[PDB]
Amino acid sequence: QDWEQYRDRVNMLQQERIRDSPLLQAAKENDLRLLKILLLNQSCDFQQRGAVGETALHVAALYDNLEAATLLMEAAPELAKEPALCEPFVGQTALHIAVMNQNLNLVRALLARGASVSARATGAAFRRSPHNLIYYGEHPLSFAACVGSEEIVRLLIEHGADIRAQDSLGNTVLHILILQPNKTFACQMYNLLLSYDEHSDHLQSLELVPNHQGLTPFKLAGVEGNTVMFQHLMQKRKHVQWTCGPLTSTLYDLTEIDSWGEELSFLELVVSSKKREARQILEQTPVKELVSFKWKKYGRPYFCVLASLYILYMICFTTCCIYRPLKLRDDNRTDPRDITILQQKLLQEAYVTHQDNIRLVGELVTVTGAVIILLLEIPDIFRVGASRYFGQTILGGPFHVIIITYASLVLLTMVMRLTNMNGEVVPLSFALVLGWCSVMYFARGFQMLGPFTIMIQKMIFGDLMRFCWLMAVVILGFASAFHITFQTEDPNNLGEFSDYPTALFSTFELFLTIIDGPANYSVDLPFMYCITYAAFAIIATLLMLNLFIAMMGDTHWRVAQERDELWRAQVVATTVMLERKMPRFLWPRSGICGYEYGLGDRWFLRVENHHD
Amino acid sequence: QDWEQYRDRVNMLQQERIRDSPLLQAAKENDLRLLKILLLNQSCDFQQRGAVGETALHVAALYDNLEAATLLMEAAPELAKEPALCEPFVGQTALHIAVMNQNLNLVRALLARGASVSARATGAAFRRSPHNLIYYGEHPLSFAACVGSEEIVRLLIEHGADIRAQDSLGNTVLHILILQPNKTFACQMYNLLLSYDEHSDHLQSLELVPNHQGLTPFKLAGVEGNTVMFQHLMQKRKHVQWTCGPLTSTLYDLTEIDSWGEELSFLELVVSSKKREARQILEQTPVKELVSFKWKKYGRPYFCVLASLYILYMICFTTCCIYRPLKLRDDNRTDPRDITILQQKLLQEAYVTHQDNIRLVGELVTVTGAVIILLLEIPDIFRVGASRYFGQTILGGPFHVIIITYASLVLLTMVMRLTNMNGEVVPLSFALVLGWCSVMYFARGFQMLGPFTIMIQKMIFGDLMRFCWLMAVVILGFASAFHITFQTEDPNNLGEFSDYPTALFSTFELFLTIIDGPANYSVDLPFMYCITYAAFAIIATLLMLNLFIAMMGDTHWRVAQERDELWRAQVVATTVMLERKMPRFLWPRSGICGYEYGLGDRWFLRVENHHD
Repeated sequence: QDWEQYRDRVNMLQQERIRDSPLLQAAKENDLRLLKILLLNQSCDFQQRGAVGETALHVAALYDNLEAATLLMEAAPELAKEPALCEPFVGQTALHIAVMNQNLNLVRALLARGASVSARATGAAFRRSPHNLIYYGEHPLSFAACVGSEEIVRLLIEHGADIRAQDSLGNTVLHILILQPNKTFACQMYNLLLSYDEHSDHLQSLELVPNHQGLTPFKLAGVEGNTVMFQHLMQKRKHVQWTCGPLTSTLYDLTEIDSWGEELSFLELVVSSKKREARQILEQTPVKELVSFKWKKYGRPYFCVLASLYILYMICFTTCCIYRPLKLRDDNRTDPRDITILQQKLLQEAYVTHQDNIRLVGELVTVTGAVIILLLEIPDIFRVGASRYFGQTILGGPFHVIIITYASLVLLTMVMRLTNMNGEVVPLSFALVLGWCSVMYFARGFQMLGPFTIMIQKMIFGDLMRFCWLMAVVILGFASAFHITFQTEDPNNLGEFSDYPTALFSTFELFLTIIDGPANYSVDLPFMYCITYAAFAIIATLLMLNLFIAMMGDTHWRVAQERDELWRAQVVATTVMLERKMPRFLWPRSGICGYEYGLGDRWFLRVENHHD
Repeated sequence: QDWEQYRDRVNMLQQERIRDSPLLQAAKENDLRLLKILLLNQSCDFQQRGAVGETALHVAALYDNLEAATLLMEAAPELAKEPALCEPFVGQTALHIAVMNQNLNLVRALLARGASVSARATGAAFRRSPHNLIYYGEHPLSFAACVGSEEIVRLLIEHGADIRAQDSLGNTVLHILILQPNKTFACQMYNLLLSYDEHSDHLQSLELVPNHQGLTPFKLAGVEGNTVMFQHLMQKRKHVQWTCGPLTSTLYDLTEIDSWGEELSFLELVVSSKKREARQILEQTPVKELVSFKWKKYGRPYFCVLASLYILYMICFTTCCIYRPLKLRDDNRTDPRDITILQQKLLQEAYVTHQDNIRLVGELVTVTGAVIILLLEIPDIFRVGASRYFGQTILGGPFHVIIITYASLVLLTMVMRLTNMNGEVVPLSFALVLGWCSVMYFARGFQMLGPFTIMIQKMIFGDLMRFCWLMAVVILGFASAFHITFQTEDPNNLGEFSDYPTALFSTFELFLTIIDGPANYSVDLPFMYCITYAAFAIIATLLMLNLFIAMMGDTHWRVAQERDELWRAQVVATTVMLERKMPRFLWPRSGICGYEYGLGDRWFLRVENHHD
């Protein structure tokens, strides 16, 4: 059974146990005269509870029932200190429900009886999951902040709600307010929750408090892509120096944005976030002015020096493939089997030569330039986690599949050499088409080339390989039918389909109109051919090819804002990649320091504005 | 004569007979002094009636004439009990007209004289037809509900209007309110017509009353696509269990939506509806949450198990086509007629062999896997009606034309075998291109492949075969003209047009630039060729091919909301198809039952909401 069906059994078995007992019946129905009578003559022992394990008070708080609840607490005093007991509702007190329904008079009535305001609702239906429509945390202060009920919030603070409290994820009440969809009402709640944090310096204050995955709520607003709360959290960390007319020289703090950190860099988490909304933090005014300084001053020359060291690396690898030790075919084995074209095989003659030692010091460049690649990718596998790292298409993406499989095939050819293995062309041909299609990684400068190579990377994953599947259906229907009409025939005349692997290959080529129509006019092709070929030509190159241009040319102007927004986020991911790797003998820390211009020890960035 | 012109003769001959008699003249003109005089001295016998057969009262009610009507009823008492008599206006009383014009004081004056409120207007102009701008039913209560006149409605109820009455289609007054274009004013009328239905249990109440085609008005609102009345009819059949903050766990009844029925399944009628608006019932909140549970829990694994049994079926059919009994050409008949390519013919050697018995148990799979297909399509022909079933493109569509013509051609080849008929390639080549283009049916999972194969199915019916017709015009103009310039010439040099069926085929190929331009440079082609070929190349592959991409690439982004909405409705039609076919040892009934969680015997679906 699914967990979705398992909780539907629970949320309906609760409704059976309400109807079975007349106490929980009248609790949700607010029958005052029944409760004044049912609690006199041997008032029932309240171990009789619901199916989840809740009292009559959790039922009478699940519905807006003040008078039904106060008559429960006067007769039975010990109900507000009682949690629900089922496994997806652990610890949900009556206070956790009265807060959610914004029932003002009930929370006053629960807290005056001494309800625990620090009870954790550790149920499996309260945790953050894609099949839970809310994530409001565990504590009732975290429930009050997320329903936007500011009167319940400060009512809890007056009775001892701890704003520094963390739930099973470690999310404080500020982490949870960022995760809410109602973004514009969480900035007003964030201002309210700081003014009751007069207490200071216990653990880096209320805001810089980390998660269990290390995310401070400033750093979480970048991962989540909460640009509304991001600008709110920046108001504390900017200084307006002067206003000379329409100009405004504001001075951002750039301490929690910039890494001087070890591995929890803020800009690493934004660009590598799975959330789609996170690519808008990279356009916010202390960040956009920062990563445009890192890129243009340092990142763009260091990426173009390093792009031409890789073009010179591949142009050194082809010439050591072109020049390769091929002898002269020392056999008469081509005299049998006249269908064989082949000539010279391979050599173990890197030594007895003059111009194969020029080649040898160009093969040692490619061997010790593809072990360099493996020493720059494999320690970057284990940092991200090997599954996120190959699928981002911002954070490198499927150019690390290519650059590892390139450099693997250069090292296979090294083992194809030195052991005199024959089929050395087979990793050389794959390394050449992958080593050059890895030069296309370095279009991540180059606004000219930038968004165009994302569209290649996007039309190859969505739009080509949904056309590819219904190519294979068509070029197996016809390829297997062209093989049947010419199985009868003589393959010296029109031998395009002489074999079943070649009938698949000739029809795939015919599907793209590269190979011409198989036609010999000095002989009589079978009449079944021109019927199948009339049908093929209409399906293949009227319909299926030109509809592919429509799929291609329609889903292209859809992704026009989105292929260009994804390139601006791909330049940021390139800069952040680069500043990890190349040492600091290179990039001095961004922004102007603060102990020379003595006000602090922080590293500020100056931005001047213009009031339109 | 058309019926449109025949009723225009009627609606104008009525206007002649008004002008001829001075009584019906002054009835529509409201001349009070004439009617007080024309009814004294031998008041005219009112068998004198109009051309339709109406009295002066139906004329004086067709126009808003109170005082002209009351002077008719005082002098002639017996006029309100008199119907119109022409064949497209049968039974239309004066009450059927005064109700339509919302004439409040006239309906009070007719009913006080004892007008029949249960008269059926059985005219041929009142029936539901595409050339009738209204369908308001037969009874005057059905006329009052459709003009939105709530005061006339309850005035009829006080005098004995039967809300359970049915017209010649069997439509009750609730069936007719769903068929109205004025949808938002029929929900207010539907609330009014239930409160005068206090009487209960005569025939499953007012709402569940069936049509003559079996449609209850709940089930009719799904066929018609009346999503406004669909949500109104669902308010009676949902239970709101609890509201935990923004959550709402409502509990839908799922009795009239789900089939536990025989053949009148609600979701069958929605997806197979000819109405375009019906595909929006599949996005309404008790239905969208239901068919997404049936598909993802049961429907999607059962459709992917059954899609790979069909890929293994076709990949078993090609290998028994590739391997097929071809001998060695035992004749020297290729020594005459050197234009013949052919070699080996056919064999009756499934027996004397070792590796044709492996083929034989793979041909018996294809024979007894294409009689299975005929036993799963032919009893599904007669249920829908053989003409709707092949044209829906949601309800299978033209993948049942293909899967029947596939399985017919496998059984032809079985008769081409066992009788030693020669041309066995001719049904084998057609079965291969149809058996594989039937694998493309199973893209009805697979959101990747789903909407793309509808666009193939849509650009082949609208956009290709309107380009195909004006291909055939062009590739007959030029093919017949390329044949004429080369009829003179010698076919050993440039024999692309050596015959008139090959000139059509070479020009069709030239139209698609598959075959190259026919050009021999060692001989002088006729000068008339390069003039016709310059014209062809401009019309064929500048204009007509690239304008086809424009037709293809323009009508593609038009159908983008509509190819994707039509795939969500095609997954629902797949689920509903599947739950008929595969037995219930498989799909337990959807939704949670009701006698274990004892409140009824109905099968509820729980949906929880989130108030934004």
